[PDB]
Amino acid sequence: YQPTPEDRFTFGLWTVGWQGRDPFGDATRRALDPVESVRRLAELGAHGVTFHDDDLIPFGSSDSEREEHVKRFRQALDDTGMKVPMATTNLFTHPVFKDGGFTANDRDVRRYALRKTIRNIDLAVELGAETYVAWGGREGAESGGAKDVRDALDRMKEAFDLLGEYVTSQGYDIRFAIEPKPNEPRGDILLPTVGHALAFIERLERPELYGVNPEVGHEQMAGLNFPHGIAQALWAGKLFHIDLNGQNGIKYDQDLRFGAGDLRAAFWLVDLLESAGYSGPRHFDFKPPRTEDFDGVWASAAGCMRNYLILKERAAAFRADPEVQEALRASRLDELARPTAADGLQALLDDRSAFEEFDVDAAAARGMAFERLDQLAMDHLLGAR
Amino acid sequence: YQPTPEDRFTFGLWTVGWQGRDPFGDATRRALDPVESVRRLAELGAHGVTFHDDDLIPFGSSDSEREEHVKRFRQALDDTGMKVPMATTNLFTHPVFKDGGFTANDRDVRRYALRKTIRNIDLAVELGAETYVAWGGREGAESGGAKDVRDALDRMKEAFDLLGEYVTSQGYDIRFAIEPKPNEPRGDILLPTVGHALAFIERLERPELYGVNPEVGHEQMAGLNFPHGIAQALWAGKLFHIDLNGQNGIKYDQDLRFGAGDLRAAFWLVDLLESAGYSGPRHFDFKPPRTEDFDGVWASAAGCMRNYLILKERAAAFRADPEVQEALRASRLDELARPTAADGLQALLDDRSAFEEFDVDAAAARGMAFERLDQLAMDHLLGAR
Amino acid sequence: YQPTPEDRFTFGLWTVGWQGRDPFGDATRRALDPVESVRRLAELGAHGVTFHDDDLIPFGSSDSEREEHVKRFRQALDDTGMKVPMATTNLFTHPVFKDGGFTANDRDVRRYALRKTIRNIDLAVELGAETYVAWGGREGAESGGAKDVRDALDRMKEAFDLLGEYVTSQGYDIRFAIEPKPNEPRGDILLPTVGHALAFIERLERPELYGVNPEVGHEQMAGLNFPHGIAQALWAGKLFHIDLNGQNGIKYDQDLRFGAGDLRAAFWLVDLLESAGYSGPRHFDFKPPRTEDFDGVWASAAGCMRNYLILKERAAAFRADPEVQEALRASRLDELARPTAADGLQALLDDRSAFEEFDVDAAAARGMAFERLDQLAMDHLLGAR
Amino acid sequence: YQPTPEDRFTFGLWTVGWQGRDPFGDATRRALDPVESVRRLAELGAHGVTFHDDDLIPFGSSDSEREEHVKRFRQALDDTGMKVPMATTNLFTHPVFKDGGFTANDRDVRRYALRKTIRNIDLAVELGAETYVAWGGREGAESGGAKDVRDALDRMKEAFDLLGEYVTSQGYDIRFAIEPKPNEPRGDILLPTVGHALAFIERLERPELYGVNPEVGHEQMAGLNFPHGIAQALWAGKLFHIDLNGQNGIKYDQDLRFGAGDLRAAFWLVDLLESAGYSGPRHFDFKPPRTEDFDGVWASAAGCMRNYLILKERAAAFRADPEVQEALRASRLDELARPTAADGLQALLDDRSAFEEFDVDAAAARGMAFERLDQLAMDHLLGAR
Ligand SMILES: [Mg+2]
Ligand SMILES: [Mg+2]
Ligand SMILES: [Mg+2]
Ligand SMILES: [Mg+2]
Ligand SMILES: [Mg+2]
Ligand SMILES: [Mg+2]
Ligand SMILES: [Mg+2]
Ligand SMILES: [Mg+2]
Repeated sequence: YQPTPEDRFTFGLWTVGWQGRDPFGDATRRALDPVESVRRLAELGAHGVTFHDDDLIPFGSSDSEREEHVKRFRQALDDTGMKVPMATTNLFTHPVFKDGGFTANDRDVRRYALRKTIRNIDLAVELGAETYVAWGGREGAESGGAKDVRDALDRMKEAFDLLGEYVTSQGYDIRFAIEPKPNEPRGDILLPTVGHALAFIERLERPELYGVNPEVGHEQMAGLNFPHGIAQALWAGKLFHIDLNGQNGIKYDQDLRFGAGDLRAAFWLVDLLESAGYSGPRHFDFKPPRTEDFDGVWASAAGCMRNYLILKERAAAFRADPEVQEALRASRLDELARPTAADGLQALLDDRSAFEEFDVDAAAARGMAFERLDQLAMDHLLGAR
Repeated sequence: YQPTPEDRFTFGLWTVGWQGRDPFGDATRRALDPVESVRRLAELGAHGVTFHDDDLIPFGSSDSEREEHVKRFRQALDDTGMKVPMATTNLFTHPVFKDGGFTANDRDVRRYALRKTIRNIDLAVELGAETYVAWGGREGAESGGAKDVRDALDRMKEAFDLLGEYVTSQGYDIRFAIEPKPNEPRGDILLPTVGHALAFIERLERPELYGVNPEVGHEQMAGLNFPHGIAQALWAGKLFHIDLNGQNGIKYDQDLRFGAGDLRAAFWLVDLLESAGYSGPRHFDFKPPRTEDFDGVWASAAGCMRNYLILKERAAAFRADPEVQEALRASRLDELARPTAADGLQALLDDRSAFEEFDVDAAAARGMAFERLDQLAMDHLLGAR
Repeated sequence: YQPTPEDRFTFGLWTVGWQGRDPFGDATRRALDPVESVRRLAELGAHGVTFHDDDLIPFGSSDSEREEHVKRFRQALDDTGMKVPMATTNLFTHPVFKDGGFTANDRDVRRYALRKTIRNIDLAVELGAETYVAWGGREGAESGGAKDVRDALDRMKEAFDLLGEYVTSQGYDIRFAIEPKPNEPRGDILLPTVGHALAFIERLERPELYGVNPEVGHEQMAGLNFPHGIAQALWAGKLFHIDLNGQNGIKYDQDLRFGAGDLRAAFWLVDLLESAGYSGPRHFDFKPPRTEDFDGVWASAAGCMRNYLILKERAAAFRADPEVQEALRASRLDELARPTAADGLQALLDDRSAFEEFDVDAAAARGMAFERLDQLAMDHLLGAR
Repeated sequence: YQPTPEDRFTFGLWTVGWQGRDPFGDATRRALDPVESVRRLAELGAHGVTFHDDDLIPFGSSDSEREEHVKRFRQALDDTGMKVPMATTNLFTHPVFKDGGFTANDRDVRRYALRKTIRNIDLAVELGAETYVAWGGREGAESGGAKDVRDALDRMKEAFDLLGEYVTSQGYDIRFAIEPKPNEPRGDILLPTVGHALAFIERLERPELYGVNPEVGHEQMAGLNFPHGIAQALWAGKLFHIDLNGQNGIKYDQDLRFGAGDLRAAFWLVDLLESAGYSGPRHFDFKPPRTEDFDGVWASAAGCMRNYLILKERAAAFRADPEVQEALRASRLDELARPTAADGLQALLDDRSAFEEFDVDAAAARGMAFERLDQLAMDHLLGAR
């Protein structure tokens, strides 16, 4: 189960680089040089890396210092063959963003948030990124009167419309992906799920430039079914990127390595991504637990990739099993893919077999055979077939 | 705090009519005649009632029996002045719907679900309803292989498109509202939140005919902020109807009377509905607990209305308080309503006060004053002002 | 992975016998004769069955009817070799129990609850049960003023003390197990977790007669770690019985077949039960989904047993792997089992290596190696070793 | 609603002193001198303050530096009349505690945790504290194999037994209180609820020295009813201390000011504490949101006290209302306080009115009148009576 760069596995600098500070504890690991992270991830078989502006260039850097941080980074990419497919903006760490970036109540903060973002879009294009992610982690409230949500959505639309006007006028080939999260670090965060983000995009001036970047753990922080939400994003044609990790239920954002947390949900996610032909990066947004030293960091990163490849094998074996194919027919998944009324409305109204002469008790008695199908799926996952 | 029919309070027949059967227990109350419910609700000050087809006309009724059930019901409305502003379809109780109505795997069940719905749309128009609600309580799954969600969303779109073609061709003045719920009675339900429903509507052939009917308790079953979701529905212009009740956190659907459960969330909800000028029905989808006899049923229904009117008074007093108006300015809610960059993109890029000469430390030091504002809101809610 | 009666797998009559009624739907399956359930479970390889009084003898039965229901049941046990290791009382379905049994506000209901329980204890002993389970599903409240919880705990202690006096005076060899659940069907249920039940038992007059009967899904309805709670019950010497099923997070009680829901939690549960030498019944309290016909009922029951046996194999292979044994030493699980200060308090206070000369930075730098250990556990679960 | 020191309101140094660092953001406020916090809290009407060792004496301090930090602190207490009723140990911030203090896998860390605790017990007694709190925030795991929970509970019992031997041998008048929390910062924390802590205490060598210190938000992080858990702690005689704050459901630990979050739960909590005659400190463990400057810190602290005093007034008015007293009788709260069978077991078995001649249908028809009682409680809370 060895990864190659053809598997398109990517990692954020901030993931293996997390020093282990949490709300109740200081750092347990020293800071990593981005150049060292690129080299070590390349040896594990990764395809590329991602960054926030402030991961790569320390906040407050002069233009000369900025030049040389980028230069060192580019040499490591050239020296390893690593790519940069996605970048994003840090609009959450600095105290100026304590009430938000794009939807801060103070207007001068909102303008500064836009200028900080635009500067990093230029850098992202220079490094070859095709997707630009926005996670509005500070957009929200802890109390009800602090934020008029209709005015805040006006300001959020204004910001994303201006970013779309900028990339159009510059002739850039980059698209935007909005990353939803329901809460943490704000009491409630605006656009809290995949659904809310998809609905918001349809109100932007150029909806074709915007999609979603869902995260496993974030939808599970609201108790939702992550493969179901991904399926709705694919159905809408909006799955531009994806963040993979693990989460144990409704609690703080754990960011466990992928495959930990809800294992069966990870199986059904890989089944869906591979069956639908998703061709974007398989990005890991995770934190090696602060119990670990650096050997444990690289073991945890390797585990992300290994677990994806094991689940891919088991999902492919499940769908290729003739006995599974007949079970799917037994449960009428073939009929679910057929139109309800391709004959049209008038024919449906005139069809007495659809109502007047429909035998409801005979139809109700038909078992769905879902439990036998699910145990076949369980046997394949566990390698008991 | 006495309600009048001008307050537009409405109740479902199935609410005060719930006999008290739950998953572990038999009924504790006898069945109510719909005519008796109309009379008793009118004396409490309600504006109108709502129904599923199967609440009004017992399943399997002949056409003659159907005539006389409707006739009796219409006489009670004439005898009381009660209105019928909303109706909906029961596509969840009968065993034939055990895998769904519009997205059942069996195609013949899907056609029957459509015909059962269309028959009740005709009746709803006859009785004067302006909104037709769809709650797809059986659309979903308990296991991952049972339901291909992309095919299911194709079938859900096909059904709603056909219903829109029917109402257009008949010349009906009625609109549709989709009611989301995250789970129960299925393990996961399709379109689980307000956001997912709003995004789905934008893919229908005639999006102007469809809005949402959110329920307090349903969004709280996913831990979400209900006033925030309502604000996004209002921002999109899609709040066609609303279901009011109470819920104590993430657990089974409690359907407590409105004002029970999360009291502060109810306060901020009433503040939002009244400030935005929502003019639709204030509908209660609740269940009097099965501990109660019939005197307790009517006390619980009266409590729904009383709590709305108390919160309306306290929310209006909060917004009219000069000291609250100055606190809102102190927290810069006025600046949140102002455009970020009405000067346009080029001016923003050329504005050195937005980046090169922006003092981030001076801006970060400004307190938001949110806690004083929230304690003023708490004092108003409790009548300590 | 074929079960034999030596595996001690047991099932409640109410599990495979569930007709499929849920809060929003009527039954989808006909009622099963208890005699037929005993025969079919014996052919699947079960060890025995369990019952509530009202599963076996319909409520309101005459003494003659009661005789003949028991006689038929005993003949099926003799004809199959099936055992009855546990029984319990139905104090939740009948409307008289709408505010509780042992803690109902009405005193005459509490006395009736005790007499109904005592009558079934006699029958349980006659049939050879060694454990008597109490699930107080109606003991609780939906609102704060309805139930003074200190008075309710007085009444709960009084009831269990009287049941202990009865079994002592009769000379019965049976023990009691309290089954906790946090909510549903009451808004909150008294003694909501394993911990609350264990603490309550220590206040009874004869604590040695009482233990717990925890259920997988019930502790997960509060977001808790089920193997952790079982470990505390074993540590206290109070795990008298256990209920196995599956649950997908914090929501209504799903009662999925064992192994569904949180698969990794099921793995760590089987590891713990087998390592600690638990020798009681492996009881399944589950509901075949109402989508299924009777063939699906027996497939779901068979799946319960199969999944336990697969996880048992993988857990045993994990603990027997020499590379896992060295990883456990690398993470210092051996040191966790060693006393902190067998040298005593005075020696600890005099030990300068424990404080004055302890190198905290050298100790803090030691990685725990937990992630490599957990990936070895994941590889064993999936059969990638 | 002005507090006086007779109201026994207390605050931790770490509460108003929180600088605003969260997992995604740097500090927004400068550090407070403990002397300044004592002075400002005294002017607001507080009774006293609490501390962790590391709040008062920076980690790594020399014995001379330690002397002078304590001396300055004692002068501020003398200069204000403020008391110190509780103290506790920081066993969670330093990296050495990344796998726990008392249950760390490394034995040398466990010994150091005990010595760090004992040193602060001496200081607490010197300052007059009557309660010593233990919050084992790092005791737990993120993965299943990292922690054998039975060995960990052995080590936890060993630590608390040694602390009890120390205070006994020194002749100290101080008692211990264990503070439970279900998760955060570990994936699962040992002793996760009030119930688990109460059960654990009964296994210690000297159970009379140990009680619980429950926190509002912590029990709500598991979806539990906080007044119910407090009632069980009072029933067991173990409520030695209490932590008051607010929490909005199941998510990260918010530590909102008291009265925010679940307002009705706060009302029923104050009703219970005042009715049972709880005479310990009313301690606030809260964090002023990082949106606030120092004026907002003191406004948030003042709000904690104000909300307690408003709820106390409304709860007292509720219990003193003659119409509420008759509603309580209507719902048979008087009968719940009466013994079920003071006549004893034999009389109960011989009482035909308890079973053979009990009219179950007449009893089942009696309404409980809980909804009218709860609306009277709602009217009193809102000041609509
Ligand atoms: Mg995350
Ligand atoms: Mg992410
Ligand atoms: Mg509901
Ligand atoms: Mg509803
Ligand atoms: Mg259950
Ligand atoms: Mg059970
Ligand atoms: Mg807390
Ligand atoms: Mg605390």
